[PDB]
Amino acid sequence: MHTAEFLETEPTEISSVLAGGYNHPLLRQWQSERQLTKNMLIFPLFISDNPDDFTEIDSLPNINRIGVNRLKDYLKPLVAKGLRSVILFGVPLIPGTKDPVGTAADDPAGPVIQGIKFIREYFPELYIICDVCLCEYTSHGHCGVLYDDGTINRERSVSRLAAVAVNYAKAGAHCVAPSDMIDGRIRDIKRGLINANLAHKTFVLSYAAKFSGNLYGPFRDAACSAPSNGDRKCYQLPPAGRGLARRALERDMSEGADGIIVKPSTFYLDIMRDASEICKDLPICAYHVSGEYAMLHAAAEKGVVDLKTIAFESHQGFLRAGARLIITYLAPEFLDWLDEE
Amino acid sequence: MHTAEFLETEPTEISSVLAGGYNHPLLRQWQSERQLTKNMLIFPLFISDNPDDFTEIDSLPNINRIGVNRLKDYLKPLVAKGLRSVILFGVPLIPGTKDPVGTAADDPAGPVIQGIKFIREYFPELYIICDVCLCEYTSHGHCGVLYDDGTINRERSVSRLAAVAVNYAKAGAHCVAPSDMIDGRIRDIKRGLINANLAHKTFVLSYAAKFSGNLYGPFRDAACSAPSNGDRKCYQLPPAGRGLARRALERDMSEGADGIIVKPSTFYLDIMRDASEICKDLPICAYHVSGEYAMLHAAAEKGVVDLKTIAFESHQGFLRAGARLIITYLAPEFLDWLDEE
Amino acid sequence: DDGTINRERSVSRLAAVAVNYAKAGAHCVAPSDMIDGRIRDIKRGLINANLAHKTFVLSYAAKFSGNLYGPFRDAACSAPSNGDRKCYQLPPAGRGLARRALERDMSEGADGIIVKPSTFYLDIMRDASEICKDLPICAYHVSGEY
Amino acid sequence: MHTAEFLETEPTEISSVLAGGYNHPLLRQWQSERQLTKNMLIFPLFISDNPDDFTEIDSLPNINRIGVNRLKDYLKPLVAKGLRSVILFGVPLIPGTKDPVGTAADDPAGPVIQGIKFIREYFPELYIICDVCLCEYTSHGHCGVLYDDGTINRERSVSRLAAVAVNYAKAGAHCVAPSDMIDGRIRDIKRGLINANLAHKTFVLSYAAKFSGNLYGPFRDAACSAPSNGDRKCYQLPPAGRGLARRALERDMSEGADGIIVKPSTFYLDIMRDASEICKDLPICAYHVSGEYAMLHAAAEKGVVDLKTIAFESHQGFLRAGARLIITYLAPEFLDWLDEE
Ligand SMILES: *C(C[NH3+])CCC(=O)O
Ligand SMILES: *C(C[NH3+])CCC(=O)O
Ligand SMILES: *C(C[NH3+])CCC(=O)O
Ligand SMILES: *C(C[NH3+])CCC(=O)O
Ligand SMILES: [Zn+2]
Ligand SMILES: [Zn+2]
Ligand SMILES: [Zn+2]
Repeated sequence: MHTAEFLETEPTEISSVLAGGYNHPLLRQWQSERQLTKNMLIFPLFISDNPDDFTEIDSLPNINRIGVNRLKDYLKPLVAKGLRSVILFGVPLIPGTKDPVGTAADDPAGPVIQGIKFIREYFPELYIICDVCLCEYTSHGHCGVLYDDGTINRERSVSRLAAVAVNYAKAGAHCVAPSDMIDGRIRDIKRGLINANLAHKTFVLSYAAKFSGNLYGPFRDAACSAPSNGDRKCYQLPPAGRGLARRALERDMSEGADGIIVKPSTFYLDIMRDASEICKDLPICAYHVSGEYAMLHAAAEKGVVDLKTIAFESHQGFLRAGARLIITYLAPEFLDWLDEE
Repeated sequence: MHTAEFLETEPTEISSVLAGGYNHPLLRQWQSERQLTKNMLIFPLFISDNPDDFTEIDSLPNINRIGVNRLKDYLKPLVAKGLRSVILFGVPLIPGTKDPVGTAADDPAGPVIQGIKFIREYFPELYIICDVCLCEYTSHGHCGVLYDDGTINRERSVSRLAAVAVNYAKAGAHCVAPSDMIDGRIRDIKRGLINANLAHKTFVLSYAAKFSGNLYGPFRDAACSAPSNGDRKCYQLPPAGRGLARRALERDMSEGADGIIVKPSTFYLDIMRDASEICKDLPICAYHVSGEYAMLHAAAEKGVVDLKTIAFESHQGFLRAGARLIITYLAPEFLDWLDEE
Repeated sequence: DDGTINRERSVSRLAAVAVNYAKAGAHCVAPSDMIDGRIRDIKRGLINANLAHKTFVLSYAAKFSGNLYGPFRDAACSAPSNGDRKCYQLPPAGRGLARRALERDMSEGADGIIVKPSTFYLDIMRDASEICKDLPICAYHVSGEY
Repeated sequence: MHTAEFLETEPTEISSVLAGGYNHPLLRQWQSERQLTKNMLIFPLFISDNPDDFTEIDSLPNINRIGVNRLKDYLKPLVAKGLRSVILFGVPLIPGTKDPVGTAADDPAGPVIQGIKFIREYFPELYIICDVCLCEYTSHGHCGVLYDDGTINRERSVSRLAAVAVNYAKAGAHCVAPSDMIDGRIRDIKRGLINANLAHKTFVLSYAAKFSGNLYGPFRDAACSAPSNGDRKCYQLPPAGRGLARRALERDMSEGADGIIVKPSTFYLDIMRDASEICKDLPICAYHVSGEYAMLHAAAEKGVVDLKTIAFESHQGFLRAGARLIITYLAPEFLDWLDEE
């Protein structure tokens, strides 16, 4: 009948034997080129012009639109658990705010700058990052200033963005993160900070490789940033554009970025590895975007994976691929989990 | 009052201007270093020893355990839509099959070899890949033969695996895909095919970088491959082990792999990029595993993403990262979609 | 008999000691002898003893001779008898020899490497970070440095 | 009972055998990629505006603050033992010297320029290097000119530094060594030497990688350069900043450095190796700083190490790491020791 056949084998070659390096729990930690720590985390905040706001963004599980009067009580526990950094997005809902050139983006009475002043006053040790763009402030929902045919106007757009970024830094932001993907905007932002005598204390964290695709969903609600007039494929990178992403990384580093962000993260880990070579002397940041985070939550409550397990697997994923910073909506969860681990 | 500030800007530098390369639909195709085609797809089949089986694997949406009498009617439409390759997994349910050394893995009456004979007879132009391992055939559910303390026995395990692989090739498999991750098994499998005069017609497709983690869920059901006695962390690579993965890629190529598989895929795209350098002269394959595929389905029916959109985004992801082959449960969907695209 | 090291018996003896520690329950062996080829034999011994799959070989692949070992010799009563350890400890200027020793021990089965001493040899750690980029690199802060 | 076990061994592999290259005293010299010679040494001098000064700097064993009338008798034996180079630091103690913009840094009556004129007259074959900075000449003790909030003013600072450096070269310095670490100062210094027709005979030796930390102690006394208003962490590099150091090396070479200094030395040898690649076509200099040198002396008189032995070990360390020049307070000792060795 049928029995187990065993082939005649040669002595073991040393070259074959990898197992001595990962047979114990502590070893699978020795095997990581970087470990996750609390100060690596950056938590997004969506700031309302309604100062009493604390509204659920139904598309973005466990995250709300908060106003300045409710921020202190929100951030206090977070800071106590070790949160070191926030990335501000403003969501101004008061009618008549939005205009073709994003005027309210750097309105001193606006949610972002008020947010910056609040946080500097009440949490002076908190590192403040501001998203720099016009899409939450424009009428058409696009990231820049447009010509009449609805295409982006590079020159006015970047001239406007430089202004907004410097104005955030003037207000007290420690770092500006331009998310517009419009050609050459980092040069102009850097030049504006230099002219304003702020380049020596403002970190330019460029979304240098921000891709177009199906993972932005939950955010647009969180920011009411739904476009008007077509899609953002003419400046967001196309998912297959590795070459364009490599050139964008090189470009933004040349134009003054102190750091770079790759967005989305899990679906673009190879681009993070690319970045780890091109921008080896710069901090690389992963942005765990709303669709990725929401995907994890859905699969979890469907029983496909465990939330905390897949959270650690994916965020360890970022560090493996070369990131040393992480923008994530699971930051509250990790400030808890990292005490145990 | 507050008006839009525009900073004084310099003339545009040519170095800044990337947009001329991706302003049109056809360009975002010109920008891909590889495009998805039908012959890149590899579809898994789970073959039952019940020849009348066509049972839903509830954890793996739209995929079933099929028996040989139902295979012809299943594969016929698939081949007609262009399917060129299958990867066989056997799921023997007849009691008393499973034994400590995986005896039934290469049982000529078993689902795999019967599957191989059926497919060679009825679909002679179909390229047949067989998963090579012992976990579906053992009592303890582990991928190899174990010592008494329950650790893996490298020597007997690899001696057994070499045998199974050669026996599949003797039966008519065109390609063997060892998924065991046990040190040096590719050398012995290659040596066995050479001794059996089959090395010249058998492709060795090594799971050279197969990682441990939370994404295997739905499969274990599909294959009834749930472990017994602890976890597979002592041979599956640990999620952070980039160094170990790089060494495993080099090793399996040195030991005779004609191609390599990275598994899982989306959560490990950086490893695919790593592989694209180390194994630049070899075909690289992505395995879209049951948990990843099930995650896409869940998020989709939750409204987070669109199924076909995120399917193309992720599978384009594999090609961008350097894969030129794709094992995926969405192969039926893509044989349809690629006609349009 | 002339007091030089005997490579063959030395390494045959070391392989034995290392495997015996692993047999006793050590998770990792760290050979600090710097005698040519000892990692191959230790690896081969663990393989023959069926322990290579659970024993990490952490080689002192770049251990240098010099003035920083002082306090240890007391701690271990390891003061030499018959000359110095310059014929196997690497000479402080031997960057080339250190690079070759790193490559060699990785080829012979090290799962990890140690550079010793540490602060005075940081450039060798950087060297190691390239040669042994896929392996854990360990610094030993030795008794004289501390 | 317990006897010595010897395992069965294989024949020796040639690949294992390194020992044939270092079994003799002469070989451990053949093994060095560079040997220490006398002309590699650079000796610091701290020049007093009291011309009769010869005051012990208690924190810096065996080194004094000397005035011009005592310099000839000090330098004469040194030159006779082979000293080829000095690096001048001025320590002006006459009250009312120090002012917010470092006015006295290039005072023709000041210790540095007087020192330059003395040495050119009395030791015309001596190569003169001058430290270029403002910290010994300012009221606040900082290395540059500051805005009102106490941060550094890049533009005036570098405009001032360029002036000081050119003025030293005008006085007769052969080399300028800017130690300020303020962004872009090498460009302006180079441009100033070019405009003054001195770029063709003035070596720019940039402290391109000068790190912040705990090793500067003994110097601050030697130079009375103790800060006022916080710390120098906003321009000195942070100890972990390898990326910033690599970029600073590239930058200063691009801006005109003919050579670079890494400071401190022993605790930063990996940065010297980094520099040996980035600046492979430039002389690399190690600065053995006051805290490192004082640490050697303390450990020595505590019996932990032997002074001459650890001196040769560390300074050989610099050459191994890629330096070919050494600024050190042990230069008197080595001019003696190198005759024997
Ligand atoms: C990106 C804004 N710049 C964030 C999108 C998201 O969903 O997280
Ligand atoms: C891997 C079997 N070798 C497949 C796991 C899955 O879920 O697809
Ligand atoms: C090395 C023993 N292998 C340790 C020496 C010391 O002083 O730490
Ligand atoms: C550096 C002055 N640029 C010297 C500091 C020391 O202590 O040697
Ligand atoms: Zn935008
Ligand atoms: Zn298996
Ligand atoms: Zn200074």
